Amino acid sequence: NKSYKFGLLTIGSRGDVQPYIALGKGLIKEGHQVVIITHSEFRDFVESHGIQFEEIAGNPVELMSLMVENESMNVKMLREASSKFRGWIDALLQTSWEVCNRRKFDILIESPSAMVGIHITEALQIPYFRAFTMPWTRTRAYPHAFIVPDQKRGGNYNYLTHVLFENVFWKGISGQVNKWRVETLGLGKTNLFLLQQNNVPFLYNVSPTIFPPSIDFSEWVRVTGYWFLDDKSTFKPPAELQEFISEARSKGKKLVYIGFGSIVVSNAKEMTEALVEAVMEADVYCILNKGWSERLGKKTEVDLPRNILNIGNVPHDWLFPQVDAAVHHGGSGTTGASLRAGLPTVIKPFFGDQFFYAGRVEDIGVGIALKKLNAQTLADALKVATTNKIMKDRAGLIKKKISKEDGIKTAISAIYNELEYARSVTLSRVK
Amino acid sequence: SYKFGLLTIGSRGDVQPYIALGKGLIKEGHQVVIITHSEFRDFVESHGIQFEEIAGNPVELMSLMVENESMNVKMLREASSKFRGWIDALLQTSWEVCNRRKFDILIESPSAMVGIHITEALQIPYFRAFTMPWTRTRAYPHAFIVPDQKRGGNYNYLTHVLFENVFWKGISGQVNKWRVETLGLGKTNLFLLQQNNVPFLYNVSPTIFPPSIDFSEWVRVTGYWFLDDKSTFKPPAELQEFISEARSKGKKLVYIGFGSIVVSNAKEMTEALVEAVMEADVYCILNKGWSERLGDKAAKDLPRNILNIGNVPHDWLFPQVDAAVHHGGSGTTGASLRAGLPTVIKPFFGDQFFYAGRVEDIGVGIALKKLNAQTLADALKVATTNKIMKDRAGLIKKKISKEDGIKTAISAIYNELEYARSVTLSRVKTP
Ligand SMILES: O=c1ccn([C@@H]2O[C@H](COP(=O)(O)OP(=O)(O)O[C@H]3O[C@H](CO)[C@@H](O)[C@H](O)[C@H]3O)[C@@H](O)[C@H]2O)c(=O)[nH]1
Ligand SMILES: O=c1ccn([C@@H]2O[C@H](COP(=O)(O)OP(=O)(O)O[C@H]3O[C@H](CO)[C@@H](O)[C@H](O)[C@H]3O)[C@@H](O)[C@H]2O)c(=O)[nH]1
Repeated sequence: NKSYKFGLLTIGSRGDVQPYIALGKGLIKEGHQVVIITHSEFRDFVESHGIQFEEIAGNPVELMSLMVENESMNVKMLREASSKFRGWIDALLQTSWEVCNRRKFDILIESPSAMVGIHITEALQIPYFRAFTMPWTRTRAYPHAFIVPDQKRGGNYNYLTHVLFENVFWKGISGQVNKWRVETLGLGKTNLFLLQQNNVPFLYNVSPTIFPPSIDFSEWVRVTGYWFLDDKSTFKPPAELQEFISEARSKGKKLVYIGFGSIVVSNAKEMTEALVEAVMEADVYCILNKGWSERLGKKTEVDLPRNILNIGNVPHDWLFPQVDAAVHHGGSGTTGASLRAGLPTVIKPFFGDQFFYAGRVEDIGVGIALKKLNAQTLADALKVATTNKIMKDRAGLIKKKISKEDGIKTAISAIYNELEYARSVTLSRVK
Repeated sequence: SYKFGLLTIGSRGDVQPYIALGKGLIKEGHQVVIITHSEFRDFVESHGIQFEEIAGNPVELMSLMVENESMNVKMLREASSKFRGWIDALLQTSWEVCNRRKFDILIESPSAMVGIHITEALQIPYFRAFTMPWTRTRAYPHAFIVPDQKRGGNYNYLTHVLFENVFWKGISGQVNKWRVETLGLGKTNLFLLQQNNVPFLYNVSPTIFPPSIDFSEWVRVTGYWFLDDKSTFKPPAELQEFISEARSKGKKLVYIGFGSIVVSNAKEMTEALVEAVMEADVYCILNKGWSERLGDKAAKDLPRNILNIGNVPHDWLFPQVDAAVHHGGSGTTGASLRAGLPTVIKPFFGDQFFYAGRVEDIGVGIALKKLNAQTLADALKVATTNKIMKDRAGLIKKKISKEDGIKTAISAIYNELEYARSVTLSRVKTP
């Protein structure tokens, strides 16, 4: 409608930040001003795409670091973890308020894992939107992203996981948040009843093919489509990668990507050896994007054969159309990239919403959820994913449906259509 | 001579071990009352133990958790109100019993919630007893927060801290009202309760649940408390003929029974079991308890090699079969391990996931992730023919048979009694 200053706020990893870059670029092209508010590590990434950056604390790697490496006695580790956690929350609260209160955004869009947005927008009296890539609103259709059961349960169970999560999350931070609300933001104390979080317009930046809206979604909870960044333009592929791909094809071998993102594992070399053995057993060429290790870190430890190339990060929109299947961790964005390219997809989930997407790929018939990762289960899965016609057709159909979605345009329309509602929701919390 | 109150809520598996312990205490010259739901009166009294009724039967809550598609804001209000009424009835009935009976010592399953408060009001020694991981430790995750696959010790420890906080804060409003209005105490919180001080009896074998070096000296893994009903059981003719037929035909004989569960499609599950049993070419004693709603199909159709029987005492039946497939309930797992059976576990809820992993880890059985005709057929083949697994099951039988859980628990009670008194008094208001 007219030129607004957006603040787009998120914490987490690349997959929390990249969709906001895509949305930010789209908003800039609609005439608006955009600041992405996230961790220092992502400044160059954000600025390389023409978006303004502001730093906040709240980097979850800091918390993961204490769960892996702290090896003091039990109660000491717990005290040290609680204190680090409390200090990390405090820094997130204080840095996010300092940015927002200085910049005077017209509109704030936030991932709700960042916690601060509903309070900050109340203090500044501005429209507020949530956006996220995993189930996070009350519904019977899907369990909460962090409480996915081993196998599907009924709708009341799913609904109750959301109620439990919202209560655990709030009550875990409510002491610190209410102190900050009172001492710093100038507000009164709040609780779940006053926050009415389920009133806030919510943008699920995922395809409705994988995450269809549920019969019980509110009107302002919208599944927009993935917010794809499109980095194939400007990517200059290194020679080794081009030669490897051409060699696979010249030799008539199937070509697979394997990559589990960043993870910490018990035995790095054993995992690598099981992947190598699996790739040898299934007669395949493998583009490997290793990010596992015993400590946070330093990639390839053992002698890899001719049919395996350890490459860094390569933009998936360039690579995925050229391979026959992909094996990955089921991260929301990575799943979007494999589905967008019509790849049969093997997922080995490790944490959180990866379990959600692993089940969804199996349910939609486009891939296989690995329970156990070893040389045999992966070799079987690689055989099915590179030869099963039904699965390839289902992956093709999903590719077709995703190509007709335009998640960014849908999300921007949703913002314009919901702006006045979003303002009204904020103002209802003002006393 | 002491007057023991043994207090528990839940199902038969929560009550049966206390019967066994109660009989042992009576033979040591003590008095025993078991305090649980009306449904178990006949069971308790048939074994010569005194019974007192309390409310708090989790079946009442299961209704709302396990219905399909009712959940929404209004249903959640009705569910909260029902939950609050259920808690209140448990609180009031348990206080009425304990305050009238004046036990010298209370031993409680901590899922019952009330014991730590009641013993503080009456100033008596308090013990906990339970059959799944419930004390802070790095060695095991909390029973209700078992990860998909093993994580590190810091992760395990933190699941216990999270669980303790969630459980307490879920009930603390109502418990504190009752503490003040009814018990005559002040309000409390997790910090004041110091729950990890309380002497704790894990009534499970240390072969399946070995103590960790980080277990406090008052946390004891005693061995299972077995009831032993084989000598009174008169097998019906159909069962005898079936057992004799399996053996005369040289077929392996398996028990399959998942207890009481609510599933999405009852007939499909039954058909997958039938197909699996045919493929493995075994004879199956089936104890069906699954249905689409809590209303009763122990009935089902079945071929000659499958016999639907009711409940049969497992200490009679498990010695007569070659393997067992079950849900991994703590008591049922103890019965299959005690009998030296290779054990297939398909977990559904809670601590079943803990025991499923433990049987796989000690090499006596297989954990099913997915239950279908193929996974079960493969598992039934391994469980009835793998020599290594049968040997390992025999060795575990030997280790269990050398434990005397009852005698160990009674000694632990006498050895920790003064400490148990002291822990209660530290919570008590100094006059
Ligand atoms: O070599 C690479 C690696 C990644 N990507 C892209 O980068 C994004 C990664 O997204 P995602 O898989 O969502 O991010 P991760 O940071 O890898 O995953 C974490 O963050 C996600 C969003 O919070 C969660 O879904 C995951 O469970 C969590 O592990 C996607 O667009 C990928 O296609 C590439 O183009 N090339
Ligand atoms: O036909 C039968 C059925 C049961 N039993 C015995 O009854 C007890 C049942 O114990 P358990 O499996 O502990 O009880 P359930 O009530 O089936 O299981 C619930 O309660 C347990 C203890 O709280 C939890 O470990 C389980 O996860 C939960 O499902 C065991 O000793 C069995 O051997 C028999 O002898 N014959």
